[PDB]
Amino acid sequence: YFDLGEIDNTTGNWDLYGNDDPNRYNGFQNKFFETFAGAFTKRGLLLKFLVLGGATTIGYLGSTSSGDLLAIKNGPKQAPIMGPRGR
Amino acid sequence: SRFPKFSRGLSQDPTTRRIWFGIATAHDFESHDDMTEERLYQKIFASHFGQLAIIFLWTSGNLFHVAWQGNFEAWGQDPLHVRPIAHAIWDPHFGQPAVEAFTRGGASGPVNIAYSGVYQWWYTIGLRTNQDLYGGSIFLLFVSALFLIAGWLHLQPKWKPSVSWFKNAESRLNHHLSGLFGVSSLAWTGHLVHVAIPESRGEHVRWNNLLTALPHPQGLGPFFAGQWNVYAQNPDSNSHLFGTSEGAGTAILTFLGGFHPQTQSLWLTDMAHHHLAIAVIFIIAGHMYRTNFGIGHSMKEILEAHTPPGGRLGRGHKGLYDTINNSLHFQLGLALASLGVITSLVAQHMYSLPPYAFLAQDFTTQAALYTHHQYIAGFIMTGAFAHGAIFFIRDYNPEQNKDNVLARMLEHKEAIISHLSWASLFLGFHTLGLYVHNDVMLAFGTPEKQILIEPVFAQWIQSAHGKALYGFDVLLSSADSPAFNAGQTLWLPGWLDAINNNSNSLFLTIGPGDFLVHHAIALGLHTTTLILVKGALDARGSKLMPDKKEFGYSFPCDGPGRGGTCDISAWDAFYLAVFWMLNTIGWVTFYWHWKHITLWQGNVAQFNESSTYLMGWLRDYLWLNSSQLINGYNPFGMNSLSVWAWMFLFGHLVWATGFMFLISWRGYWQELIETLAWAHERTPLANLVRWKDKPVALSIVQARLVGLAHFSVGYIFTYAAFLIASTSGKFG
Amino acid sequence: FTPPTLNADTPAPIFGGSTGGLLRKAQVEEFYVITWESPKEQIFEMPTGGAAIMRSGPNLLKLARKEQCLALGARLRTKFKIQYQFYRVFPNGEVQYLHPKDGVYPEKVNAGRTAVGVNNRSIGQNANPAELKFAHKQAYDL
Amino acid sequence: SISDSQIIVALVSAFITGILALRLGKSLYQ
Amino acid sequence: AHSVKIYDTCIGCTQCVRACPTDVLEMVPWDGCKASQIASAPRTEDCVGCKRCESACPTDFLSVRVYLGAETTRSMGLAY
Amino acid sequence: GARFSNYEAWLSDPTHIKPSAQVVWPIVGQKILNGDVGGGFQGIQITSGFFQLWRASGITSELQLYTTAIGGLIFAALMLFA
Amino acid sequence: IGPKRGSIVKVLRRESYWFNDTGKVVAVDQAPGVRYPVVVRFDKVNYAGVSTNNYSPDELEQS
Amino acid sequence: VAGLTPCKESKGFAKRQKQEIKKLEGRLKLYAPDSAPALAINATIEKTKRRFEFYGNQGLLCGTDGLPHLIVDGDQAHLGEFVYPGLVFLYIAGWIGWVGRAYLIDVRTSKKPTEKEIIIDVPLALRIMSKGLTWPVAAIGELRSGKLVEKSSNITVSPR
Ligand code: CLA
Ligand SMILES: CC1=C(/C=C/C(C)=C/C=C/C(C)=C/C=C/C=C(C)/C=C/C=C(C)/C=C/C2=C(C)CCCC2(C)C)C(C)(C)CCC1
Ligand code: SF4
Ligand code: SF4
Ligand code: SF4
Repeated sequence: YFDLGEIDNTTGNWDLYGNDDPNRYNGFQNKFFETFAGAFTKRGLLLKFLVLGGATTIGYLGSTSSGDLLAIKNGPKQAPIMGPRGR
Repeated sequence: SRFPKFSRGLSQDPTTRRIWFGIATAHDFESHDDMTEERLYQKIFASHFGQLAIIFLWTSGNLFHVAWQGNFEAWGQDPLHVRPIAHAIWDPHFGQPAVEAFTRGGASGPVNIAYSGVYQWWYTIGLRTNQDLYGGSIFLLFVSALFLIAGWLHLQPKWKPSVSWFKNAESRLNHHLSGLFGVSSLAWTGHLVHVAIPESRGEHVRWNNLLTALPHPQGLGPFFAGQWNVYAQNPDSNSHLFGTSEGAGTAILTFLGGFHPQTQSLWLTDMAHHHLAIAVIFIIAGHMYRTNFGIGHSMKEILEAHTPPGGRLGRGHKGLYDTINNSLHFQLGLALASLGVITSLVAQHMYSLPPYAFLAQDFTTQAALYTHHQYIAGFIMTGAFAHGAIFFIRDYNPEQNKDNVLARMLEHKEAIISHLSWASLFLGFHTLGLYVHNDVMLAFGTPEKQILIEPVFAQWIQSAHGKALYGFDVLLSSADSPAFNAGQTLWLPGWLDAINNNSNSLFLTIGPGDFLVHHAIALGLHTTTLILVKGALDARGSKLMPDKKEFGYSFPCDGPGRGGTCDISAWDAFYLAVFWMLNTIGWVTFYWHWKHITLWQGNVAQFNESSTYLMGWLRDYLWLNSSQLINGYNPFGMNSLSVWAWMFLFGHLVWATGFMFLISWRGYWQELIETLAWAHERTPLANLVRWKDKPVALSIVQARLVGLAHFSVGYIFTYAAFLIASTSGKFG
Repeated sequence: FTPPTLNADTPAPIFGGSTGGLLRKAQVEEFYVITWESPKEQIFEMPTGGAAIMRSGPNLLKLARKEQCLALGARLRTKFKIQYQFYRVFPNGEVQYLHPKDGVYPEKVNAGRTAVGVNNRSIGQNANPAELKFAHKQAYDL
Repeated sequence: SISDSQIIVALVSAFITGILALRLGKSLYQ
Repeated sequence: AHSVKIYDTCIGCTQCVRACPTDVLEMVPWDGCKASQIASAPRTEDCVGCKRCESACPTDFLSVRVYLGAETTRSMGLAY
Repeated sequence: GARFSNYEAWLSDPTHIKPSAQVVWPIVGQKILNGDVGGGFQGIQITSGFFQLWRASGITSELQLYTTAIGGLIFAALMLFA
Repeated sequence: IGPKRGSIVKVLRRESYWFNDTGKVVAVDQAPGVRYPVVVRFDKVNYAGVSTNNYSPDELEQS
Repeated sequence: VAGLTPCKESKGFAKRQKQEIKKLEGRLKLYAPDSAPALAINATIEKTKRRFEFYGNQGLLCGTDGLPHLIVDGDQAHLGEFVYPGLVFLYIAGWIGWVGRAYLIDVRTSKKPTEKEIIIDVPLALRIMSKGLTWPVAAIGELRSGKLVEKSSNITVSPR
């Protein structure tokens, strides 16, 4: 099955599950998402505030956590276990 | 020009191998494209500076964690009953039993107990408070910063040194022996005398009172007047407590020998004299070669003139100076051979002659510190031999080395490989047959039918050292020898008291099990030397494949033809001998840890009856000491060894995971990844995601390396865990 | 020798479909088309895996690798007395004829082809790598 | 025990050292 | 990609070409053997590197020799 | 089972005597492997289940085991002949 | 050319399996331009299983 | 020698003789005194008592474990531990090495030398297995005459 007039159809370049419908939403739903997700578009810009915002948000709740929230900030609550040879 | 940019041939690779090999060919600077001599030596020089900066930024963080999260002052008050704290633990995955169980040493939270012997070291050297360790950490931050500045500086074109400066071996040896080994051991001596001896005697000598605290009652008067014995006049007595002024002496350079009776460790006055001796002899030995002033040696004419006239060595060492000086792999192999033989001399002389205060009493720290330098030394020695193989492929010129000793090694290389093979086979049949025989006799109810051989040669050497246990009475154990009478007023009153003690590890009482495992050790060194000498001397070629040099060093194979050429390369002999160093040092540290784990709790008869047969090794060492290892966490609860119980199981994962790369080979996984690539390319919603690197299986050399590294990580983690959990949970 | 032109009108062997066929390397990098003339309707083993009924006339088969064309081609040169040729097809539309280059198979010698990659020395007279340090040339290409 | 301000001195001097490590890694690249 | 080199020890036995699965080797005329032909590798960029030619070469030591160098999508044997 | 076992002793009471059907030769210390399996017998305790199989077959004496052994030898000669 | 047909020669070729080995000459090619005319048969095979190899007269001596 | 008491006067070696018969005597308590398995344990006890009376009479050295240790240095008291059975061994091992070497020379000068190693010629083998009795006089005799070793010009050597 080789054609020499359509090179994509004879090699497997098929949109197997694609659709050519232009739109199925309405204008009210579409204008809401592009307004809110307009500052999240650029890859270089989005990678900057996700690293800087992600480093702050793990250091905040890592430090403001309580004893019941995380056991490493609870500390010891009993007498320490003495090892052998008096150590 | 993609990653990797140093090799053009890997940048056009459209697969994942380009990502992999660029990590692994990253430091092989001479195999790079468009690559010259000057760039080679300058990149190696700046990589040395980065290595120095990493070492000093490592020590800075190992000092900062002791000064910050460790109880160095509390360990200084009582070094016998306080566990040394490495650093604090902040793990979000701990429950309350793990926080409550890892809180040791009187800390405020979960901490890690330091088994690196840094507390014993910093105590003996003079560091007492956390502020001194913090100042040392800031100082070594500055030193690593200076080495980063110097590494950046020598890559700048104004300060680039030429290859003729790099290949100046005479000036490098003179300033290494004079400066690196002489003025640093004389600097040391100035520390040990100014700081460490008065801190052992209670006097607080720091930088503020360096010029006022006189190290001797008459300082620098008897030094320049010749009467040096004033510096050995009043030594520390046997009633001296370490760090306190009571019971102390005034002499800074003694020659007592033996051990401090309270710490079971070497005397700081002896180590100060030791460093003044390996400082005078290294500054004097550093005035040997000719650099700029007419006097000295040319090592080329030393090697040219050292030819035996009978022709038994051929041309002798003619042409070897240019052979070492042009080949960086020869110098690196020589440096790693010497470094392995001295990292193993480090390991053998810090357990038997403990150099740091209260290091002999801390048992698991001593066990870690022996296993550390015996594994780092069994990877440094194998790197030496591997670099001999890389020298023989990419750096050995047979025209320049014409009938010298190095060419004559290739002339009789089958004799060396066959006689290492005979020695390895001899040691293997004999050691395995005697252990299996002793196993059969303990199995058959008759312990008396064992072939037990008393190691009378090494026992004769111990009696030559002064051990009166065996009663040989030849020299230093008999009073009629001239060596004893030359030593009995000078160093032997300390040495004989240290060696006739049976609680220390100085020249332990050896038996038939020690004989048998020393032949296991000789088997391990001989077979590792067999594979490595075989790789180094069949590096250029062999009778199966004569053009191994033209295929590089680490090539996979040569195809299924001519019978089959799997693991034919010299890298594959290095690969097969990493298993042999792991087995060798496993036998060595098994013998160390079981000879000491029976010494420390007293019953040396358990080792004397059980080490002669391998069921004693399996049952009384591998099974008996692992009682509190694998009970580090239970269904009932978890102990403080739980991290050592996970790291033990973790080792059994990674080691066994290496088997996946060492048994299963490439084309199975290549067809598997072909099916996976079809599955990703046909799955709806996932076909949209593409790869840029074509998914391939791990290549053959990479497979052997990944399985070898997994084998090594599992092997070092299974034993680091077992060894630091079967001595630190059952102290003694 | 004038190279044969790919007709792109000869039909395919009767094949039920395989999952070993053309992946996305055909779509973006290359794929290989092998064309051969058949005596009759036979059954051959597909190099992607499976069996197909080959036609009674000329046949066209699309393959992904050059090794699949020789594995098929040596199969229908020994089991069948069928002369074959294959091509290399790129996604831009260029068809690169590959084998046999002179029209006669490379096992048989032709006077038109020239010696390339041939060394006048042996393996034992190859130079050592120590005397060829830091050069583009290696021990075998000179 | 060391103080709070000494941790600030160590973290700046490590960040200065981290810059000088970054400067050598740029020069080792070139 | 891979560099396949033919040396002058070849006897023109043709079995290196017959063992080749990616059509790298061809037999060119020569004057150094009884068969009056030597192998050559014009399509060495199509070489997978399998060394089937080295397995089929009866000359000791080998006349065809494959050196595994830079590996591309030809010499990796991929279909994706 | 016929000659080197305690099958009659095990068959008298099998809850206390272990099944054993292999006697070793007293040569090199391996005679400790002839353990106390019960019934006044020394030998390797077998785990192959032949004793319970012969109890399920109704075998009461070792003469029946010897007859089955020589019959199996006859059938082995028949398989070699075939 | 060649030493002799049916003679015993020793191989001086370094990369051969039969280096310093006794071999029997079975054929010498007298055609000019042949680099390795002397065909030497050996009692032992190599790893490829063959015993027939072609050597130049410069790589052989009579023994 | 080497801090080891002799086994005839070793209290630990006599302790192991006492606790080995006592282990075997307790094995004898659950058998009839005239039974067949009791004769094997009674032969085991007499084999044990013969063994301990043989080890003490040969001047063996016993350590603190009560076990006989071998001195392999070459002591005049201890020749039968290593030196005497080592010379007995090396004579037998050199017998194996001399009749296997002389068989290969005898089959290398044959019509089909490889069929005489899978199928070993027993009349050729047994006529030199007798000849391996006097092998130190034939190995050093071949060493002095130069027939033991081969010159390196006739030895297959892998290239450098
Ligand atoms: C007196 C002058 C002087 C001194 C101090 C040095 C100093 C040094 N040079 Mg240098 N060199 C000099 C002049 C000098 N050189 C001259 C004139 C030449 C010109 C030809 C060279 C050319 C040269 C080259 C080209 C290279 C060096 C390198 C080095 C370093 C060696 C590696 C290292 O740090 O290991 C430290 C080693 C020691 C301190 C010796 C220890 C010895 C053994 C192994 C240990 C024994 C110690 C003891 C037991 C351990 C106890 C400590 C323990 C408690 C922790 C070191 C900083 C290399 C480097 O790293 O570059 C940055 C390098 O590439 N130099
Ligand atoms: C291959 C190769 C290589 C390498 C090799 C190696 C790695 C080796 C090793 C080797 C080794 C690693 C060795 C070591 C040695 C040592 C020794 C040899 C020692 C000795 C000692 C002595 C002799 C001393 C003496 C004494 C004593 C004993 C006692 C008393 C004291 C005294 C001091 C007197 C290289 C790189 C070069 C390159 C080329 C090739
Ligand atoms: S690819 Fe693997 S199996 Fe094949 S020859 Fe190379 S190492 Fe051996
Ligand atoms: S390696 Fe394989 S594809 Fe390449 S020339 Fe040899 S046989 Fe042909
Ligand atoms: S297989 Fe070897 S000998 Fe035969 S034609 Fe090819 S290169 Fe020449």
